[PDB]
Amino acid sequence: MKKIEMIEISQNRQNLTAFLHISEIKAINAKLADGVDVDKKSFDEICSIVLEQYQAKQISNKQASEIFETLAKANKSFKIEKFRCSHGYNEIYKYSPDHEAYLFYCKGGQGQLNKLIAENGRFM
Amino acid sequence: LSTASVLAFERKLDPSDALMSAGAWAQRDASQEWPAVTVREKSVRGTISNRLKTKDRDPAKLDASIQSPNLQTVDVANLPSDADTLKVRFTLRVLGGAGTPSACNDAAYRDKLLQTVATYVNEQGFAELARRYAHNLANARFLWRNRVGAEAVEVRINHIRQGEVARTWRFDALAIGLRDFKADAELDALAELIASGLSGSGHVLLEVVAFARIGDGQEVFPSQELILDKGDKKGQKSKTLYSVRDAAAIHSQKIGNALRTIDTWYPDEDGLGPIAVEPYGSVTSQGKAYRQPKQKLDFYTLLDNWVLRDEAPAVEQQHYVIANLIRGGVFGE
Amino acid sequence: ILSTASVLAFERKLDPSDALMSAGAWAQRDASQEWPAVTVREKSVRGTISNRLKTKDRDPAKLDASIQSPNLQTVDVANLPSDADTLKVRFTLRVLGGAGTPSACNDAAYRDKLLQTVATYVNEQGFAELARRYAHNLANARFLWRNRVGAEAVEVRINHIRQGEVARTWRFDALAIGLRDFKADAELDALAELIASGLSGSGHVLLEVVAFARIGDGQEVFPSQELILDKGDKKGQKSKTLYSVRDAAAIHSQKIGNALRTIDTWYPDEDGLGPIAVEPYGSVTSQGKAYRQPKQKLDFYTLLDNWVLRDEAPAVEQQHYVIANLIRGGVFGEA
Repeated sequence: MKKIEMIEISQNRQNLTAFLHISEIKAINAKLADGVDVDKKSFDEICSIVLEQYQAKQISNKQASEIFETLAKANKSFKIEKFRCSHGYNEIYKYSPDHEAYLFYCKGGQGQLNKLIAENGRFM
Repeated sequence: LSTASVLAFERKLDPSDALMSAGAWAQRDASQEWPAVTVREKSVRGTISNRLKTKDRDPAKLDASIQSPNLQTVDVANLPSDADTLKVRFTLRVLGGAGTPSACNDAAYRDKLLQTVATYVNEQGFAELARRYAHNLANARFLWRNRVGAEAVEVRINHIRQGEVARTWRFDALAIGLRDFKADAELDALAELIASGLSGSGHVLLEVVAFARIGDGQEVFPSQELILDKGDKKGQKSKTLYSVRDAAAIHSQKIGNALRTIDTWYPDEDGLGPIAVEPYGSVTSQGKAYRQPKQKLDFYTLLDNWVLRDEAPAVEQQHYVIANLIRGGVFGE
Repeated sequence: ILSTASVLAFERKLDPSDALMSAGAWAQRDASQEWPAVTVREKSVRGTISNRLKTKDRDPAKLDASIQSPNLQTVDVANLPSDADTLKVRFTLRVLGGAGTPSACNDAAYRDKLLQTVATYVNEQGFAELARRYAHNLANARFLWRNRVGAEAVEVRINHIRQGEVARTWRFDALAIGLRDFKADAELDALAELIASGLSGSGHVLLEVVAFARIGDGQEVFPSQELILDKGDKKGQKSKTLYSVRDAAAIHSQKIGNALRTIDTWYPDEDGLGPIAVEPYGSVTSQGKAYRQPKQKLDFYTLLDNWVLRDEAPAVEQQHYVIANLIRGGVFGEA
């Protein structure tokens, strides 16, 4: 599993507390380093310290792949992306929460989508 | 060889706006002078019933938000008090020439795409897909919510050759199922006609008329429209319905979805009813995605595994790929 | 595992119609196929000001100057004719069946668990009690909301029309069976078994229910009333509009649907008011309070979450309430 994929899994999911069931923390606290114990911690804090221990090279790559995939399957709640493009149809829809749907915004490919993402922010 | 940067198919199954009128059962043969189902505008008063998120779940805040009601003014469609059946009429034309793209970048890609589609067609034609489309026409699925709780649905499918009706079919839509695709002695002529239309031989235009015996003065459900509800007054329009020239109707793509609800080859469970042929075959009701692209069973994987790598899928999945070509869109980028 | 669904929605499962009004004479009510409709006329109304006054606006001369110029209104009125004492209010109610399957659900385990919950409910105790309460609300003409109070002899008749023609009919006197006490009669049990057979899915039932009220000769009947647009020629608008389908006074279908589901006597107080309508956070807009608050453990959402997620089924009365407002319908989800 790639490395920026773990960064995007850290970045995109909702910040939850008490989402880790007993088997996950039972594997995790013995699986990760001896530094931090993660009890009642937010998703961003756990993912940031695991990505930092992956950056400052102390733990291997396959362990980080397993624990980031475990943090992926343990979370089902996603943040809303505010901007969804139709690729072949060359369109860009924008999320409107009162409709709970993506209303039409502008004609544009991926570069216009990245421009709008840099302007308005990538998430809701 | 890669896929083309542009490749787009027209829809080869074109219905009109299924417009609805009202009348009395057992006089439904002389039913070309029935009055339309007009969309009236009534006023509702809703109350709080959404889930509170334990921030306004206080004894005083809920009692203060109960006393302030939610006044709205919604459109509504109903049969008249002397009419107890709903007649929904549209025309469906089957174009044909399925796997021929309408705007293709590459020639070496589209020639072998036409070769794979032609190998499918002369190997096993559109008879399975036309059987399933004729089942979604005979079983009146295009009455979406005007079919639940109905007493007796009856579908009349003409075949308008040159203005003159050349061939007639009459189905009891509740006798034949909505799940099991069993063969009937009369339905096979309609399936043969749709197969002849899709295969190129002839011009097929049917006139589909569905009578659903709802009840005297009951409610019919036409297609609903989009509202940009920025701000509301005392009572502001919160729901509007579709109407072609002051007469309620279902949208042409909602009675098109109920025509291509033929996909029962998806890997999850073929016993939980057919779904709509879509890439990453999805239902917004169930909120999930059959044919997940983590599996190798979506449309956008089987397509370039069939055209590029020449890995011909299962016989029951080539029907899905060709049915998604009949649906249309731009594939490949 | 097993968090709640992100969205949930259930269909209506008890579909009434806009009950049209007609007017005739009693003892001619066995014909009642030619009775002319109650038409909604407009009448002008003069009224002095009568609102409560703050302690600063209690000048004598100011009040004398305010009552010198009146409020002129152009309200609607729906009267019976001056030669017709009986009001006939008719509609059709069809029951669909399949009260457990949602119309939208983001979860897949939760949908199958909720379906298992509803199915083991219907196997444990069927739709007998809920249909007996719905048949009592059809029996005593509660859907006549203000045309029932002060009436002389209300009489309801319900015909099971199955193939265009009637199958069998019920005739009740709606004043012997009151609003509060569920009496469980014989014909009430027959109508209860029929509505329960329609609710469980055993068949398709479409009742035609007609209620006659001997309200008096030339009196005022009360159809449900609409609201105002407030746009274009605002001064001199119609101060009160009434519902009318085709120039025929009618009650809104959701008002009759509210009157049929006034069944639950299982809320915390359950003594003073009587039965209220089934609703999440069980509330009445008139009394202005929520009888099933989330602070108490007798809500709908708390009960449904405890029943499905935690597998702790409540008492059979509260299970009747949860299944009854699944029979009601609606959108259960965060908004």
